[PDB]
Amino acid sequence: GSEAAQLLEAADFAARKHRQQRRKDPEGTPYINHPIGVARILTHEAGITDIVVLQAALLHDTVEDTDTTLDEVELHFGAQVRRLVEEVTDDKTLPKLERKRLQVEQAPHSSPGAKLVKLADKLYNLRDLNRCTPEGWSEHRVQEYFEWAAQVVKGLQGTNRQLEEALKHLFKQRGLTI
Amino acid sequence: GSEAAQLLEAADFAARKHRQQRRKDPEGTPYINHPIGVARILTHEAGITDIVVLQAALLHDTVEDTDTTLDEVELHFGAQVRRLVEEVTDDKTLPKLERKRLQVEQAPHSSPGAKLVKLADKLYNLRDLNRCTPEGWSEHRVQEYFEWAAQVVKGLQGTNRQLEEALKHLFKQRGLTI
Ligand SMILES: [Mn+2]
Ligand SMILES: [Mn+2]
Repeated sequence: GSEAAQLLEAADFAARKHRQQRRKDPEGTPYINHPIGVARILTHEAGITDIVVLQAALLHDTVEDTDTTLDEVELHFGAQVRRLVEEVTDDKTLPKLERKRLQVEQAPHSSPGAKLVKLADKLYNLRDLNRCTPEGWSEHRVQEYFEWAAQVVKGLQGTNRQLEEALKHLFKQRGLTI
Repeated sequence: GSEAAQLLEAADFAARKHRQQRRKDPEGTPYINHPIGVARILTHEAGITDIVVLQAALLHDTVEDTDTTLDEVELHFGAQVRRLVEEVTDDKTLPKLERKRLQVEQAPHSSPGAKLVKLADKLYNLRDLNRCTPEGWSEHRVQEYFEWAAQVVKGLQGTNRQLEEALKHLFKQRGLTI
């Protein structure tokens, strides 16, 4: 009913599903901080106000890494949100390398909404990598992540000038172009 | 900027400040889940849409338990929010028993916004206690909390029918009236 209630519903849902999950930083930061930050990037830097998109950002990793079904997502947020979540859900049954290939291949075919979420997700992760190296990650692994990230972003271009410029800038710092 | 951006700003701010904090439940759930749950109570059950009140709910424990100053809160959310946060910040320099006494005495003198946050905070904590006994907590300590909570809520009455009825019901189950 309310825009405020809608956002809190998604945040709460995500917080509960990710309650046992943590990031790979030395402090093992609560995972929920990530979805929240991704959504925030969209409102503050991308100027996104579409509630459907913001909810998908908050829930973008729920079906992927937690005990959540597509039906459950549609039940609480509608088919529009569920569909976006589908587009941003990696297939965890595939080898890591294969998943990376899929993201690159699927990038251009994503809906505008999914492209926004994918862009914000990448921006949050690159900034986080620049801020702190994940536990057990070599510098080569970080650079590798950026290289792969570039492959994906190139397919998401023409969606949001603010996010793309920010991403392009961070990529340039590591010798990567668009 | 926008209602969406405003909620996410508070959510993000609180998530970062509470990143190292955890609830007292067995699994040690990320503390951020509590403020998110309190604000959600306000939108979903109390029907609150006032962005200022919802932000205060999300930040209700920031100055109290984290490295956050009143000025920092005002800087990011304005004086209105900082004021509400002030009203809901317990003095951690006081012995626990004194803090409990303070909340009881202060209840009736709180502003409408502050009474809403206090009511939602209590409802979340009572439900949580009914759902799971905190680690190292005896059943008598659980009951003690309810008795104390009843004293505080009695002074917050006449603010929101939905929250007050819910609280009244939970209190009655444990032999406590209003
Ligand atoms: Mn993500
Ligand atoms: Mn609280």
